[PDB]
Amino acid sequence: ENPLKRLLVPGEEWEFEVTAFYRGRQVFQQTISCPEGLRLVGSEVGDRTLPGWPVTLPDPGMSLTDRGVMSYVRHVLSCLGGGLALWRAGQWLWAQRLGHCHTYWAVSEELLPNSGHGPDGEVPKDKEGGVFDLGPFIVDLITFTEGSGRSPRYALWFCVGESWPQDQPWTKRLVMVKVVPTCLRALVEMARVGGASSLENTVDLHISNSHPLSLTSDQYKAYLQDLVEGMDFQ
Amino acid sequence: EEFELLISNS
Repeated sequence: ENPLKRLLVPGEEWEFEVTAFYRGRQVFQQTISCPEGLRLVGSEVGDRTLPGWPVTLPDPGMSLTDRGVMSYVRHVLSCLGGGLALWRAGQWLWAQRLGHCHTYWAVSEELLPNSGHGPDGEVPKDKEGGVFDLGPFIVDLITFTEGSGRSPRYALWFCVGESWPQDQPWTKRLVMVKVVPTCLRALVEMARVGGASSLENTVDLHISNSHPLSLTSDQYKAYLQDLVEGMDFQ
Repeated sequence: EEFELLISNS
């Protein structure tokens, strides 16, 4: 069968890598696998009946050093309330704002949140909003393996409590959070090493109850095509 | 700096 289809099995858990930046400085990183997805919080803890594994963004610390902008960070964190939920259902990633901080998002490069022609949207409150569709990603990944397109983007970036930094250095923003579904990072890496030859390379999908796959470039491309045939497109 | 926070009320 097609081992890549495990990505879309109802009940399957993806691993998400969450990395937080205060003023362009990495302050936190955690990898989460949970049937409920994840929920970014500032530790106003907090309603435990809220959905999602709570991912606590750290207090900036009480140093005199940098006290000004860090007090702004602390204020934003203190207003996160219920926070920012992110979870998977089907071929989609969904987000929802459960607290008071307006949050904007984009699917971007690993290292650069904003370029990017502005944000892809604002995370909604009181209902879920789709932030990522695996379907077009796989189509673009197939194109990538054929030499005909760019590396497909999979890094979700959230700007918390401020406008999206369009045409501004992203490092000026108080609270920026990157979430990478690590299966997608692995799929892109696997595509890059595929053209090395027709020997076998290993790809670790980083999903629940899954084993590292050893595949030839042909096998991999074949599985991607089969995977995309069973996915939903409008 | 100048920070325009986008935080709603209760």
